[PDB]
Amino acid sequence: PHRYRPGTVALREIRRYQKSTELLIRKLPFQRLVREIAQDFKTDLRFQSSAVMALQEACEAYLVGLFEDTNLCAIHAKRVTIMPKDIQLARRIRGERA
Amino acid sequence: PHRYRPGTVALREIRRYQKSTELLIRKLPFQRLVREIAQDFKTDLRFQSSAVMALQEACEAYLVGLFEDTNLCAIHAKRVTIMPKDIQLARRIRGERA
Amino acid sequence: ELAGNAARDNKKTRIIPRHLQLAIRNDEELNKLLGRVTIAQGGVLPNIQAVLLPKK
Amino acid sequence: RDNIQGITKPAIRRLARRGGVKRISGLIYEETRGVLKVFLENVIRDAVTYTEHAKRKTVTAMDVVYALKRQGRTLYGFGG
Amino acid sequence: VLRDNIQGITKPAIRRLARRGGVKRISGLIYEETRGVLKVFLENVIRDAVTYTEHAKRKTVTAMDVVYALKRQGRTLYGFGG
DNA sequence: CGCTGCGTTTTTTTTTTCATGTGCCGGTCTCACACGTGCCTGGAGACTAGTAAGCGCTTCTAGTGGCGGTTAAAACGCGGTAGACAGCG
DNA sequence: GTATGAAAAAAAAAATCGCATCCCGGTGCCGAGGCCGCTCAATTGGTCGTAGACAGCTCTAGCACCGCTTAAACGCACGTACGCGCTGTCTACCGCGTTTTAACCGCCACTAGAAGCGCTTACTAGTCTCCAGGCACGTGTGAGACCGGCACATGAAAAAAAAAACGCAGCGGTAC
Ligand SMILES: [Ca+2]
Ligand SMILES: [K+]
Ligand SMILES: [K+]
Repeated sequence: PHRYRPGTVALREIRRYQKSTELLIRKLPFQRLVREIAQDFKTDLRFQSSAVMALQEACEAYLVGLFEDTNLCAIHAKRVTIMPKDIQLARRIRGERA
Repeated sequence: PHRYRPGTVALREIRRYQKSTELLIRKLPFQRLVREIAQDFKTDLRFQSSAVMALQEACEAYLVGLFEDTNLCAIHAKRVTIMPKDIQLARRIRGERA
Repeated sequence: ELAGNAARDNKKTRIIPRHLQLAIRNDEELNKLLGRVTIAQGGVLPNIQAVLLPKK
Repeated sequence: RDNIQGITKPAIRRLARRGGVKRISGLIYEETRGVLKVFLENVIRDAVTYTEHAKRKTVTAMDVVYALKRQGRTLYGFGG
Repeated sequence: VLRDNIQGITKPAIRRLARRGGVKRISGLIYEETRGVLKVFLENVIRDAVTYTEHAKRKTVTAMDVVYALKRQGRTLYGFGG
């Protein structure tokens, strides 16, 4: 057959997802996680559909913004791949960890 | 002849200045700057000596903060010298710039 | 409490800012709390990154 | 359960692609799962504090807005 | 009478800052880069400060103006009237 | 001519000095902490009074299941290529 | 005999090829846009009371000098270890095609809890008067820095001693 060279699907996967705004985590998975994490701080809580989507709209905004910073670090290391030691450097400079 | 190998004094110099707390910018210079910079906003100003000192404490603390963030970016690129690119990267992830 | 111990260690009777710095920065919680707080005449905790040390 | 794995590899990759990430180490996926959990935990904590204080057993969008604003992650278009 | 004072933040002074930084090795280009970031930072804080001074019909910038300025800028200073 | 080893001359690596900045002890001088005293303002007392807020009851929303169906999306795995990491100058 | 000349291979730029993304309409459904009449929150108008504008007066503290002293900044010089680019190995992360799964729909029925409406109480703001806590003055004594003399662990040098290229010499082999 024919096949696209490692990367050129990615570059497209970028252009696609930058030009769009649909939320990229599956709605129900996320929501279960939210209630999982909420039981910690209080049992038999109830959420407004919107309040779940308010969280999901943030988490995604944040992670997106992180990866942006992450990617600039990986690139700073004359790399193209992102790795944990790039996230951690971002988050340290951001001031989330020590 | 007796000489210490490049980056040996440097390391001593660290231990020295990390153990101490005194302002490292000679005070008159710094003061002159502040007033030079105050002109840009209002002519024939005056400064409480404590104001001038409240700035120098602030600036010196900021810079020392940057160079720590800076220095982890240099190190991120398997380096040891700090380079403008490192500061640039640090301010970038901080939010001081785009 | 923590800063007062800072001043023992240092063999000093009066607390100076640096004892406050060493107190706050060395406690995880207090440091989260004073995250965006500069402490005049407080300096930095001694820290030197490993890669910068000589190998011998 | 353990719904954190419900944040599938391809979804994280999706976010990274919006982030403008070309290449993605296999480790990342679990790391991201960690950072995400911290973030949800922290927001949800303060959110549910805001709920409990109003005495409601239902968490509102406004709980979550107030939290995000505290947490320094202000949100537009759910009120407040 | 010395219209370019940014220079008075002398290479050695910046070296020392960088030392407290925990920096072993300093590119030459830095100093200027530093001087520049310094300038921005002072400029930013002192603007806000003088705003506060001016708002109080004073000709004299107070230590409190500088704190109110540092607090706004997200850069909070203890030990001058906090 | 070509090799081969073996004394030579140098290089690498070890051992011992050695000159350096360290932080360590114990006596002088300074101005900053601590006390104190006396004055003044801002907290306490107490009672008045007017209104916020908390609890129960009224309604009806909007949140929580749950039921299948189809499809788009994850899963998994194989195959190869380009990018991460070390090593050289 | 010798300068010579066309095969291999390498590298490269062009044309199938096919593959995924944008524009043309056509279909329909849903949500924005807009009116309806109802409710309270904005306005009107007047009075009572205080916040702050105002001009002085006070004294502070900020400016600016004098003129030594020294430390720090500056400015050269010599060399080393770090930055940086170039390569080439291997493996891990992308791309595409089976197989597995669970999300997203458009229904269901049920209940809590949200959210509103009332009535009642106890909880605050609001007077005033009255002490004492707390602050702006002036005093003094001691911690602590500062100075200079110490052994003291040190990394840098100096002094021996366990290896890797260099001569240079002995000698065997081999055609001739
Ligand atoms: Ca000394
Ligand atoms: K409800
Ligand atoms: K004054």
